Amino acid sequence: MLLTPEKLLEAANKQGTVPSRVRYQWMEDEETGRLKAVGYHTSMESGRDQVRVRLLKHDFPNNRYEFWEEGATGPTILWTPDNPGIELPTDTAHGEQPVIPSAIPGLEIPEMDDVSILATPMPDEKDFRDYILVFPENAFPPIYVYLSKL
Repeated sequence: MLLTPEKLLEAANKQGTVPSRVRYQWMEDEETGRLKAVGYHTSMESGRDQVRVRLLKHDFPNNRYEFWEEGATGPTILWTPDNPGIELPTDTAHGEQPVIPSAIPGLEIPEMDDVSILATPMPDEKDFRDYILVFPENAFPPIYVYLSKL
């Protein structure tokens, strides 16, 4: 099977997930508050290789695409075709990279550039806040994004 736009849409429509050999996170230094982007090689054995897939909603009145996290009282992630790019109404960190088109399940996310991959034990899911955002009519290619802790 291939992770085509149709398959990704199948996952997004049901708030599902897709495997990924690598996941990223914004690690925090409890002594300065400074953040650092780091990635990890996930293990199928582990079960922490799944990444949430979500469909972006088009907000025409605001000429933007938006995603609302669960229980949010306002948009969490925005994407305006005028810039474009990932933007948040908050001052939280975010990194992103387009997903590899119709790739083998688990290899759809290219390894971020200039982002070290640590060989440490897999962090708790609680410390991960990533998503694969899918656009409605594929007006834009699916994109993987990892945000700093809320």
